[PDB]
Amino acid sequence: KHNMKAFLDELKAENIKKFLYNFTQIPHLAGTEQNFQLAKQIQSQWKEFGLDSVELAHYDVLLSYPNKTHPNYISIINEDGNEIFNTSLFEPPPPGYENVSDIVPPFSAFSPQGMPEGDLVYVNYARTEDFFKLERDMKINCSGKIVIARYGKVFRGNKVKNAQLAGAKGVILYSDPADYFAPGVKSYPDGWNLPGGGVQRGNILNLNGAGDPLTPGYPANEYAYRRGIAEAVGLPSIPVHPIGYYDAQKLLEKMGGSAPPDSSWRGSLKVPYNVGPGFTGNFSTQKVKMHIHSTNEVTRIYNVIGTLRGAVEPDRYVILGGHRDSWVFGGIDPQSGAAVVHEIVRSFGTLKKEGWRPRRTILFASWDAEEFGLLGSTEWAEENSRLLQERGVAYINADSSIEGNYTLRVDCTPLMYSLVHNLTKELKSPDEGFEGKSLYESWTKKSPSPEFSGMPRISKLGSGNDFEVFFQRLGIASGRARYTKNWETNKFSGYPLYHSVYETYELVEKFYDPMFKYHLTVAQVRGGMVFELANSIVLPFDCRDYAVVLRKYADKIYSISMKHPQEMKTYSVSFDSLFSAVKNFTEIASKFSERLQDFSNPIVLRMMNDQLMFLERAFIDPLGLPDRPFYRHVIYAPSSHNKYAGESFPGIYDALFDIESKVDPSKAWGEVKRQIYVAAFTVQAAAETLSEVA
Amino acid sequence: KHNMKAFLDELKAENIKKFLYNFTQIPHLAGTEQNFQLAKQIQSQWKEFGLDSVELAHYDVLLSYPNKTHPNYISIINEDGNEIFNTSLFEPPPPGYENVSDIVPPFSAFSPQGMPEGDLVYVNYARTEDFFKLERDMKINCSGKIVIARYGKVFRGNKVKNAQLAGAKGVILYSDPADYFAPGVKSYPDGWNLPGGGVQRGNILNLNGAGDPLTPGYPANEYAYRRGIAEAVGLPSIPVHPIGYYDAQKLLEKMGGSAPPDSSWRGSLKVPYNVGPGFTGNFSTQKVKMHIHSTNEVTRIYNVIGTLRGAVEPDRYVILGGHRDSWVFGGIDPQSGAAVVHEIVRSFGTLKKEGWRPRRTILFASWDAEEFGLLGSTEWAEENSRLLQERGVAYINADSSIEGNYTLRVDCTPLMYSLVHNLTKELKSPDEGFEGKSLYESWTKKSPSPEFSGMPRISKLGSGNDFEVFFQRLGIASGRARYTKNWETNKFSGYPLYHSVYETYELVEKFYDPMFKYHLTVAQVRGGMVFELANSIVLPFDCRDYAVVLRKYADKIYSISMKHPQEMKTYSVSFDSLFSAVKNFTEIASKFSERLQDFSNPIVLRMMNDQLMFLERAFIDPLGLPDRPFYRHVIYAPSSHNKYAGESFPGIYDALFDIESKVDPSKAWGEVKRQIYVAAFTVQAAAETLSEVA
Ligand SMILES: *[C@@H]1O[C@H](CO)[C@@H](O[C@@H]2O[C@H](CO)[C@@H](O[C@@H]3O[C@H](CO)[C@@H](O)[C@H](O[C@H]4O[C@H](CO)[C@@H](O)[C@H](O)[C@@H]4O)[C@@H]3O)[C@H](O)[C@H]2NC(C)=O)[C@H](O)[C@H]1NC(C)=O
Ligand SMILES: *[C@@H]1O[C@H](CO)[C@@H](O[C@@H]2O[C@H](CO)[C@@H](O[C@@H]3O[C@H](CO)[C@@H](O)[C@H](O[C@H]4O[C@H](CO)[C@@H](O)[C@H](O)[C@@H]4O)[C@@H]3O)[C@H](O)[C@H]2NC(C)=O)[C@H](O)[C@H]1NC(C)=O
Ligand SMILES: *[C@@H]1O[C@H](CO)[C@@H](O[C@@H]2O[C@H](CO)[C@@H](O[C@@H]3O[C@H](CO)[C@@H](O)[C@H](O)[C@@H]3O)[C@H](O)[C@H]2NC(C)=O)[C@H](O)[C@H]1NC(C)=O
Ligand SMILES: *[C@@H]1O[C@H](CO)[C@@H](O[C@@H]2O[C@H](CO)[C@@H](O[C@@H]3O[C@H](CO)[C@@H](O)[C@H](O)[C@@H]3O)[C@H](O)[C@H]2NC(C)=O)[C@H](O)[C@H]1NC(C)=O
Ligand SMILES: N[C@@H](CCC(=O)N[C@@H](COP(=O)(O)N[C@@H](CCC(=O)O)C(=O)O)C(=O)O)C(=O)O
Ligand SMILES: N[C@@H](CCC(=O)N[C@@H](COP(=O)(O)N[C@@H](CCC(=O)O)C(=O)O)C(=O)O)C(=O)O
Ligand SMILES: *[C@@H]1O[C@H](CO)[C@@H](O[C@@H]2O[C@H](CO)[C@@H](O)[C@H](O)[C@H]2NC(C)=O)[C@H](O)[C@H]1NC(C)=O
Ligand SMILES: *[C@@H]1O[C@H](CO)[C@@H](O[C@@H]2O[C@H](CO)[C@@H](O)[C@H](O)[C@H]2NC(C)=O)[C@H](O)[C@H]1NC(C)=O
Ligand SMILES: *[C@@H]1O[C@H](CO)[C@@H](O[C@@H]2O[C@H](CO)[C@@H](O)[C@H](O)[C@H]2NC(C)=O)[C@H](O)[C@H]1NC(C)=O
Ligand SMILES: *[C@@H]1O[C@H](CO)[C@@H](O[C@@H]2O[C@H](CO)[C@@H](O)[C@H](O)[C@H]2NC(C)=O)[C@H](O)[C@H]1NC(C)=O
Ligand SMILES: *[C@@H]1O[C@H](CO)[C@@H](O[C@@H]2O[C@H](CO)[C@@H](O)[C@H](O)[C@H]2NC(C)=O)[C@H](O)[C@H]1NC(C)=O
Ligand SMILES: *[C@@H]1O[C@H](CO)[C@@H](O[C@@H]2O[C@H](CO)[C@@H](O)[C@H](O)[C@H]2NC(C)=O)[C@H](O)[C@H]1NC(C)=O
Ligand SMILES: *[C@@H]1O[C@H](CO)[C@@H](O)[C@H](O)[C@H]1NC(C)=O
Ligand SMILES: *[C@@H]1O[C@H](CO)[C@@H](O)[C@H](O)[C@H]1NC(C)=O
Ligand SMILES: *[C@@H]1O[C@H](CO)[C@@H](O)[C@H](O)[C@H]1NC(C)=O
Ligand SMILES: *[C@@H]1O[C@H](CO)[C@@H](O)[C@H](O)[C@H]1NC(C)=O
Ligand SMILES: [Ca+2]
Ligand SMILES: [Ca+2]
Ligand SMILES: [Cl-]
Ligand SMILES: [Cl-]
Ligand SMILES: [Zn+2]
Ligand SMILES: [Zn+2]
Ligand SMILES: [Zn+2]
Ligand SMILES: [Zn+2]
Repeated sequence: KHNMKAFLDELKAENIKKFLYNFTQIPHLAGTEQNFQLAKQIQSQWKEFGLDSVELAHYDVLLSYPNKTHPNYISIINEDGNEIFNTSLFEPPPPGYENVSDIVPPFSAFSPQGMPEGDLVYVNYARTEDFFKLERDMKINCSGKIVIARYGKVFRGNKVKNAQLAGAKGVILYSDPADYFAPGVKSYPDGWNLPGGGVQRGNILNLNGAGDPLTPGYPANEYAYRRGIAEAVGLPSIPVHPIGYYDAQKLLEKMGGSAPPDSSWRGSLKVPYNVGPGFTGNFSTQKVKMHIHSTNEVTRIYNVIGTLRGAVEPDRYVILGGHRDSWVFGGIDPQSGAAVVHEIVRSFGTLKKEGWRPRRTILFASWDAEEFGLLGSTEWAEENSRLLQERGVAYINADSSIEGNYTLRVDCTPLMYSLVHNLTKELKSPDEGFEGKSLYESWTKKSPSPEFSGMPRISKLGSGNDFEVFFQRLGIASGRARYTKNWETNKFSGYPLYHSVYETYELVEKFYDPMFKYHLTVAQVRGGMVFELANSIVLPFDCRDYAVVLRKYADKIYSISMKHPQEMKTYSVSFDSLFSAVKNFTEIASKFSERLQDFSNPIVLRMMNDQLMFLERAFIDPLGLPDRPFYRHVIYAPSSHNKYAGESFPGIYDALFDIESKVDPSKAWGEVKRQIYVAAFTVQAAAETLSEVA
Repeated sequence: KHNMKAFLDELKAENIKKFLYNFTQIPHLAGTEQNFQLAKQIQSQWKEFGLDSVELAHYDVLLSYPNKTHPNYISIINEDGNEIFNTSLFEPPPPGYENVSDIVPPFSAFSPQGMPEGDLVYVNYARTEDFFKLERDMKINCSGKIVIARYGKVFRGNKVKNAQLAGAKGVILYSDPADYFAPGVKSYPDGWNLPGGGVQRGNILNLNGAGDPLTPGYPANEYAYRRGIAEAVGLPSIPVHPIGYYDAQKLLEKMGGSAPPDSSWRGSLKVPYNVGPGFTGNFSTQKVKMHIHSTNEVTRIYNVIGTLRGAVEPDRYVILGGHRDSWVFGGIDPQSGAAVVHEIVRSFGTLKKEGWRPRRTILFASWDAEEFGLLGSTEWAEENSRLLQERGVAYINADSSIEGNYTLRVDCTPLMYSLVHNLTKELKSPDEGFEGKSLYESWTKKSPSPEFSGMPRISKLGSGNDFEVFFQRLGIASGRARYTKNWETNKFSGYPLYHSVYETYELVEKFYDPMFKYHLTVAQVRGGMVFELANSIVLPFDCRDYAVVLRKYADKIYSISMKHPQEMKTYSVSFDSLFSAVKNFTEIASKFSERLQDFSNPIVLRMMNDQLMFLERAFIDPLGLPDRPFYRHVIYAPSSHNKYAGESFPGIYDALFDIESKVDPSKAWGEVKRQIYVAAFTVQAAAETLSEVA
């Protein structure tokens, strides 16, 4: 039989291992020859594996690279202008890789050039609330200062935006052992902790879903018109550079000015964590000087696009996509995910060679330039938006398969909750002490839902990965799954080696998943989800699960507004319409579910599958969210304070955020009411797509 | 048999006559009780006629009305401030209607209030080129002047925009007998010409597709958040009032300053048509004073929405819509169209009662507040945009069935050219001297295509009617047809009584269509088009017709750019990508047509019908056109200079328009190139929706 069980049994841990090894022997930085060579390899193998068609789709996008002959670094400089301390020019390479070429040195992609000098201010995680605390409570002014911030908690792009708006003239990012060094584990190569010389690479853009900075709206093809750099989307206006904790220590140890406001501001280094500005007493005339010479350059990138044509509905697309470009070796990010995709394609291809085809078309994608701002997936979606809008059933992401070895983590649209619960009940738990138990059981035990007993936690989608254009811009039901750490122990990284040279095949094989069983489990979840989305006669979406969460999010946003009862009275701010729309959605969804259970008629079916498919689509507002035209989903957007986190009813949330500080409360509360209207309308309009069609 | 012939034979001229009489005995001004009563009547009759469901959909939108107790008028005022001449407070009512209540006096809907005084400047038709001629060639400055303009040539809203941007402080619109009085025909009631006391009502908004001024983007429902008036879309900033030619004569006869620049500026009144500013010699101290006291008020409007559920594809909608509100009696505009819709519904209903149903769902609409800016159709489409976007096959408009008695006029998407040619070959010509000949023959003889021998003229869609939201905003294939005048004789109105109290049932019955045969022919064309769109197994769209016109429009825009060869060389402006995209569209469309001819498989069919349906949709850009976010179709938009006319490749056209006057040619030519890119991309993307889907 050709069924999901045949698909799943064909997946092998040993294949995933072989592929991960294959993909991580040299760096595959976006826009480099080696990543083009890997693209061509993946293309050839996917064809070998049996896909109907496998093409490269290329774009010429803005990327950023250090200058090979004019290295970036930071100094402490004395009154005479002698540089008395310099940060490192590279991470000491790991054992056996000390002769590997083309390791990009740590840098912040898209930093402008500059050599600003000044006094340091320490800003904790550089979150919105850290700057509130500095400026409002401590009366510390960041204007004209170089800010130093620890990585963690939020997307580093948001940190840089926040520092810019505080008037900083430069930003230094560092990894604090409080956040990147787990107690009682050794530094790489002897354990999975970040060494003092390790540094986290990463882009610092604020694209808000735009894709390539030069071509928002349109693919960056051969004849594209490009914005000038001064009009580019999302570029930071001040120099930024990342360093490890050995170097950070040397920068922080001399810090003077105000004490940290409380212990949530202290990391684990042996320094006071003084906020500054500037150094204590004897060193008060010393400054910090940055030297950034990176350049932005339009560079060719290559996605691999594989197609397995559907037997019955070839014009319905289920997409499995994840990126292939890495900062250095990408042992976890992304190749632990890409090796899984490779095995999934191989398995589907084995069935295809035996005469099977899925009901709907499956598209497989190896995205490029994800690390520079989701550029590959976003340009390809801009190119193909009309096909995706009208034909796209679902998008399943496939970045890092592991960030820990503790339990499953899934983030997806509510439309896939039921699919995920059912599939995980049919898979074996890989966990020690759950042998012979289902993945659902182990997951639910380790990561219980906060709302319901006997259910597992499933989170909303945030962003900072390649599902962003499919979900937040285009409104295609999207999901992701991976193995993760125990977030109950502490909220620190389950992979501190993230974006460092130490993130290697050996890291994975020695410390995370020596038997590749977590990778195999993740291949079964991602692969199984794609199998069911592509093969189930009725799309495996339960619209009733959206109704339950919509009520949750409405209760939540209402409770935020209710902190301001006087203003709600004064400006007649009512959530009645939103609750009414949510009630209607619940009633209509329930009736639709009954018809879906109760109808041999392929037009009714397809009509009903179209209503299922276009339901996520109905939450798209073509006017987008305020000043974020590429975030169009009215229920979910990336948090304006942290691109990685999702926010529910983002339009209302942002209108309410910090509202007591607005200088014109009438105007601010007007805008709250406007967003309530937009949300109520969109929920009601989505509900009505599920009514009888005539 | 239940076939198109049974549908068509059931339509009766005598029924259309009875319905027109019924709909035109009292005024049906938008937002008034009488128009609500007519809505309820139409709703009841449509149910009687056999529709499955007939509902009112209501909205609360900004409308505008004169003040009943503080009438609008214009004066000539002397040095002492004595008003020595006053324009009329009402049109003398026609025979037998001298006791009819609630005739709205002539006014310009949405004029602000004011009583500006000043010197007159005569600006011809107040077109873009008329203001160029005044300001650039004649050196006449309109700033602080009251402008007087003759109606004709362009939408009156554009005139007012142009006058505002010239710095006018008020606008007087008048009907010149050159444009509204055909030689050798008598004035109403003795012929169809405009009498000296007749006045053209009409809104003067510049909505650019927004719909209700207060709620752009969202339907104006019960909980809608409204903009404040100062942020409303499209309202004029200076007072405007319309007058007849008796009054115009009194205002123009004293005009001094410069002679008219040439004879294209002279109308037919016995006056010099001096441009001004101000009066000659003896009257140089006299001024013109406007008194406008109209008020804008949020008012309830009602669309009637009738549904005839499809037997096989109930989730595919073919819409027949036209408005019901009129300025006064609406003898032509809109009731000559609405009586036709009524008979069409009656006919479809007769078949339904005998057991027939169309394959796809047919929606019938009686739109309200069309005359105040397409408000009814636009709010309903904003409410239902997700259903329309994913399910809308075609929209057929049904305003005025006649504007002349000479030949057919059709404006539609190229996707319907073939349908229109085939249908009109199967209909009988109503024309004297073509008895026993087809409508195609008489039409093609009287209105030959400029490009092809033996084909009739079919024009592109402009705007200024209810298809605008369906076509230019949402991208649903749209068309319209009516009987028209001989545009070869002269380009003057074929109905000069437009929007005047004289536009009555008797006007139609006595002077246009005493046998109602032109109305019947138009019912057969509109009804037949709806029948075929709703019943043909394969959607009756020929994508190859789009390829032919795209090449025409590309040649055209290229020839406009080529007037500037030096700049094209300097800025490297190439149309290569646009022609390449048009070539690709032609090749792909041709291959698609072959498959469409060459495939018992309902999924292939429906897949192919979806490709046909979504083809018009593929020309939508979700970012819209520059500063016109509700005009999203990249091939067609209403002309920025004349809402009634369509413009092809509007984005490129507007970037090129008057480019030699731009102060920064580098920037202007950059923007031309950007629009070329957007157009090439969109054409290629549309083409790719017709490729094999996997
Ligand atoms: C959830 O679904 C329900 C349908 O079950 C839907 O209920 C609808 O609510 C609207 C808005 O409140 C109702 O609108 C009314 O319609 C009648 C005509 O049917 C009008 O006469 C009403 O207007 C009068 O009263 C107003 C309110 O006091 C006055 O402001 C106004 O000036 C008039 O005096 C009013 O417009 C509508 O009839 C129901 N539809 C039903 C019951 O079928 C509800 O809107 C949905 N929720 C959302 C958010 O869409
Ligand atoms: C109409 O359809 C045709 C398909 O029949 C389509 O042709 C495509 O044109 C593009 C853009 O010109 C071609 O792009 C090339 O692709 C190759 C790889 O296949 C690249 O090596 C090329 O880049 C090199 O050369 C460039 C041009 O001189 C340099 O600028 C560049 O730096 C590189 O050196 C180039 O990107 C594409 O291969 C064809 N596809 C085919 C033939 O299948 C055409 O684009 C369509 N028209 C529109 C408007 O879309
Ligand atoms: C996840 O698994 C659950 C449990 O199997 C699925 O729900 C079950 O779905 C079936 C098939 O539609 C339902 O059966 C129906 O029962 C009614 C009679 O009560 C009948 O009208 C139908 O003909 C049909 O037999 C079953 O009730 C339902 N069980 C529940 C809700 O407890 C669920 O659909 C799966 N989720 C997916 C596939 O996304
Ligand atoms: C308008 O009318 C014309 C003329 O009838 C329609 O074109 C005709 O459409 C038919 C049906 O598809 C074509 O027949 C096909 O012929 C080929 C063999 O050459 C064969 O492969 C098919 O099985 C089928 O019999 C016919 O060729 C075609 N005639 C033309 C183009 O001259 C046209 O489709 C109508 N337009 C509409 C309905 O929008
Ligand atoms: N362990 C790390 C975080 C690891 C993580 O959560 N990564 C994100 C982001 O993955 P990514 O690195 O592939 N995405 C890029 C680019 C994101 C963007 O530009 O939107 C990034 O975040 O730099 C994810 O897995 O989705 C830490 O604690 O700092
Ligand atoms: N005979 C007239 C023109 C008659 C005409 O072309 N009317 C247009 C506009 O029809 P309408 O009057 O129903 N549309 C309204 C509202 C249009 C708008 O607000 O976009 C208007 O033009 O005032 C059409 O039939 O589409 C004349 O020469 O001035
Ligand atoms: C990763 O695996 C691929 C596929 O087996 C290897 O590429 C092949 O290398 C052999 C021997 O050099 C060639 O003959 C083949 O033509 C290659 N095939 C393809 C499809 O490219 C590649 O060498 C492996 N890389 C590493 C680092 O082990
Ligand atoms: C990277 O830095 C190098 C080396 O400092 C730059 O090369 C210099 O550029 C100037 C003119 O711009 C020349 O006069 C120098 O002689 C060059 N120096 C050397 C050592 O080659 C180079 O411009 C930078 N590269 C990029 C891409 O910006
Ligand atoms: C940090 O790096 C800088 C730059 O390489 C060093 O300063 C340079 O030292 C050389 C050799 O002594 C001088 O000729 C250059 O003029 C200096 N450059 C600058 C920009 O000052 C500095 O010595 C290093 N400091 C430490 C402690 O290693
Ligand atoms: C237009 O026609 C309608 C429909 O026949 C007339 O309305 C009807 O009037 C009769 C007699 O007054 C009533 O008993 C019916 O209840 C009405 N029917 C409906 C559906 O409204 C209307 O009177 C006619 N109007 C004019 C001006 O002739
Ligand atoms: C229309 O005009 C009337 C009549 O001139 C306005 O009514 C007057 O309003 C003022 C205060 O605004 C009163 O003190 C006067 O006594 C009213 N005069 C009369 C004769 O009633 C009225 O405001 C206007 N209507 C609208 C809707 O604007
Ligand atoms: C034009 O209309 C105005 C306004 O009605 C007339 O001027 C008014 O005349 C009355 C009665 O004589 C005066 O008491 C008012 O004060 C005047 N109003 C204004 C605004 O001036 C005027 O007589 C009319 N002119 C003609 C030629 O009919
Ligand atoms: C911060 O610093 C600069 C002085 O260099 C000043 O212009 C700016 O307004 C200051 N802001 C506050 C809030 O003190
Ligand atoms: C793997 O699992 C063990 C057992 O809980 C744990 O102690 C170890 O830290 C895990 N490895 C990683 C990288 O999390
Ligand atoms: C037109 O008139 C006013 C003078 O009242 C002036 O301010 C404006 O700039 C003038 N424009 C031109 C082009 O002369
Ligand atoms: C009706 O047709 C006749 C014959 O051409 C023409 O003379 C007359 O002007 C037409 N009526 C109208 C209103 O156009
Ligand atoms: Ca782009
Ligand atoms: Ca609206
Ligand atoms: Cl992922
Ligand atoms: Cl029409
Ligand atoms: Zn990464
Ligand atoms: Zn990644
Ligand atoms: Zn009209
Ligand atoms: Zn009309």
